[PDB]
Amino acid sequence: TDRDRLRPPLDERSLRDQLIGAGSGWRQLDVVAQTGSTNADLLARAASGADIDGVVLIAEHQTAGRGRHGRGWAATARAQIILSVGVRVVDVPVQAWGWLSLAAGLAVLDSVAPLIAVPPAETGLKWPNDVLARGGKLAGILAEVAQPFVVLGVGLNVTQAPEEVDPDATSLLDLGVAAPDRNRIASRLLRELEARIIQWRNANPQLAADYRARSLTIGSRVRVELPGGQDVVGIARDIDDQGRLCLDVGGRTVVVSAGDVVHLR
Ligand SMILES: Nc1ncnc2c1ncn2[C@@H]1O[C@H](CNS(=O)(=O)NC(=O)CCCC[C@@H]2SC[C@@H]3NC(=O)N[C@@H]32)[C@@H](O)[C@H]1O
Repeated sequence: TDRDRLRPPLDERSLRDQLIGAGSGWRQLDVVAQTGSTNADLLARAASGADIDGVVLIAEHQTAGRGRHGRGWAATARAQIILSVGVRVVDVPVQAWGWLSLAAGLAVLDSVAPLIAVPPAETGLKWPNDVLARGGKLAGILAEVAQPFVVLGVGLNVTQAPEEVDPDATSLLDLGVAAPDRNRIASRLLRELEARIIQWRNANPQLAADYRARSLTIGSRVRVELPGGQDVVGIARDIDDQGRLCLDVGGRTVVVSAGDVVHLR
């Protein structure tokens, strides 16, 4: 109840003023009070012929959020930054589209990293889509492919309490950021995201380099829970040029395109 006082609404006009115009690649930005899924919404626009490249959709509340692999995403009003953007990807080799998702998490991380007084342990990126802080899930990323576009979705916990959404979640407020400004964070996030998308489109090596620098997974003992229910235990060593996780399994290399990572002691 007290957190409500820490959840003023977004300022759509201000965001537009900042993010659309010379020097910026964003073409459209809308804030909606409520929707089922911002990712579904942008996919639907594309499916009816809309050019969603550089289109931004932000929702104050999201009632039927989607996670990876048919899972859900929970939210309460004004507690998160919940957005999707459209990205034209057909100009880029299909084998590289996996990196777009990794780039998105990096952008989210960089957009909020400096708000924390001192970064707790286990703060960075968990492959393939998690921004972690103090071991808690601060943000989740969902990339959905609908050539010629990919729709990139971000759910970032700003003041969202774990008790409201998920026991393994955290938020900026729960990390000690007393009065996070969603307007400022949203603007920084989208600016970081534009830069990373440009880097990705041009195969800039700095993208992979910066991702590696923030990886909590690389070098860690991991259990990876594969689509279909199988588990593989090993040590994460690298991310390949397709954005796939490379594991060391007793001296053998196992490359995973999708899975849920658990960092082990
Ligand atoms: N708020 C939360 N914070 C942290 N963890 C959560 C939350 N809610 C659920 N979980 C857990 O996280 C698991 C899911 N983890 S995944 O790794 O499978 N999937 C994700 O994290 C992608 C989330 C994308 C959400 C963005 S938003 C705007 C856009 N439009 C959409 O509809 N989607 C995107 C769930 O099973 C829960 O256990």
